[PDB]
Amino acid sequence: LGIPRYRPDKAETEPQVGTAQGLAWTPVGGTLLTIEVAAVPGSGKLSLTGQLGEVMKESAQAALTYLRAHTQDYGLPEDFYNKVDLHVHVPDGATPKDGPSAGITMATAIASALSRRPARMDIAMTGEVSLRGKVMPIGGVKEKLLAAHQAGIHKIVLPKDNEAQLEELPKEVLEGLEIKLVEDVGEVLEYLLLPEP
Amino acid sequence: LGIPRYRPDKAETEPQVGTAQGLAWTPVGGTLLTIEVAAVPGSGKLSLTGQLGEVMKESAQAALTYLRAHTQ
Amino acid sequence: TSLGRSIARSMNRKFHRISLGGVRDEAEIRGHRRTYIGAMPGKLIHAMKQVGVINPVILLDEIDKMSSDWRGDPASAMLEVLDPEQNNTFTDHYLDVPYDLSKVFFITTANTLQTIPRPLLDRMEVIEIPGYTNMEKQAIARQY
Amino acid sequence: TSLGRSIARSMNRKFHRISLGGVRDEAEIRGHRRTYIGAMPGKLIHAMKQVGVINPVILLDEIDKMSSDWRG
Amino acid sequence: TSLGRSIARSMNRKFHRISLGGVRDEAEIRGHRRTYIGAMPGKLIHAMKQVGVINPVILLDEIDKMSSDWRG
Repeated sequence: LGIPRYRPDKAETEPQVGTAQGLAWTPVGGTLLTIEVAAVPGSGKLSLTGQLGEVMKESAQAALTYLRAHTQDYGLPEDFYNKVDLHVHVPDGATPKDGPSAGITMATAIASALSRRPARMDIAMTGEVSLRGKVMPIGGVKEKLLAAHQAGIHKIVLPKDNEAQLEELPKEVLEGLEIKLVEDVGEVLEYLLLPEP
Repeated sequence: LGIPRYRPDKAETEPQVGTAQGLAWTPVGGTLLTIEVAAVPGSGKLSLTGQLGEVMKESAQAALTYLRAHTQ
Repeated sequence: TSLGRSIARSMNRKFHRISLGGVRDEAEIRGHRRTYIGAMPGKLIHAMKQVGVINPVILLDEIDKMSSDWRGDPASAMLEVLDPEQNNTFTDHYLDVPYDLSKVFFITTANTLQTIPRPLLDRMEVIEIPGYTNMEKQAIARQY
Repeated sequence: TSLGRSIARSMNRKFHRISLGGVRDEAEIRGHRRTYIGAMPGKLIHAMKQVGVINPVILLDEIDKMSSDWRG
Repeated sequence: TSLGRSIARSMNRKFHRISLGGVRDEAEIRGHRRTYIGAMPGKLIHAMKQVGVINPVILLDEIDKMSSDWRG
């Protein structure tokens, strides 16, 4: 056959400040996107890159506020809304999954840029977001867990109310993936970056 | 019928810290509207999110003003 | 500019220059939404209409001199343009499929190292071109 | 204006004028979309259509009095 | 206007009026596309249909408010 087209294990996350992998959605077979967030010193404006959706910008406001409430949880800087414009790189933009799928991934990657601290790898995640730090449940997790099983990713983290969806599908894929239940975005923060601040 | 999709005749929400629920009428029959309001240290500006008309700013200004008569 | 023409002299393809000065908005570069009479594509697509191929020798004029009075940067879109793969993700304000600039060769023209965009400090190697010597000016004089 | 006219006497070919005041459309300079009856060439081309030979002396009156507006 | 009417009395000419404030094209005072009926000439030419002399006094009303929006 010659040349492979498809990648090895996570060799573009490689636990990183600027980038973070996140599971993504197509109804023809799921995928996973490494979102790239860089924190550059500027004037506190916003950017969007990837022919994106405005609701991603909205969730950036939300998770941005979640940072603005918890800087001393992570030693984060106390002014970046006037000092840092943000060039979030998600891939291909406003999802045909209408609105969000992995807002918690974007929040972790944006927090990774504001920390300049590395991520972790061999972890994938997807979820919906909110202002008060409440991860909101997802529907039909099979495609994300399929492609992560195809990604050789075995630590995959989910919203807490989807815990009853373990009881429906074949467990033989499920138990071969490690589960750490979360309800809050700060939980996937402290379980997704390499350092705690 | 599988796993229960909702609360059983709603009995707990771990009561409201910073939010509130809203009766409306969508024309397919109305719904709850749990509103989210976020408060940072900021600069006296205002943020409205969630596809809102200017009427919401007017109400917000009014409600804020009523609070401005009701601080102490 | 003549150096870029000389690169085109190496490669035998179409040549072009267009100003990144005189930009204050994204919707000058891309088109506008079809939302009034006269919705036309911006500077980029018509600049591609200038070029008979999808492999030109592109010069970009005054990349260190731009403006944007709104959200984000067009220099972000210049990083998008610079990448052939991000030309499959290149945003369009009038069209709806990200036009591919793969074979479109890329060299830009600037005057400053101080004002260069931070979203374009990646993938750029700032090489200072010195001025010209009296000896050099006489050489260029009597020769060319 | 008389410098243009007297040079036109000197080289012995026809003077002309066209103002550049007011024009804001590039399609006012260029043609109009030949896609229905009602499309016009620009008054530059009309001013070419007045002079009946292909070597005139066109004067561009006050070239700094146009503007950058829509359709190019 | 009655000034000009006093003049037209004095000069054996048949006075006319046609307003101008409120045209934006060269299609109304100019000809239209002579390829269908509806191609009616100028207000001036309407007067030259009305007046029986080749030398009338044509009052020209309100040129300060006439504009151009359509091309021409």
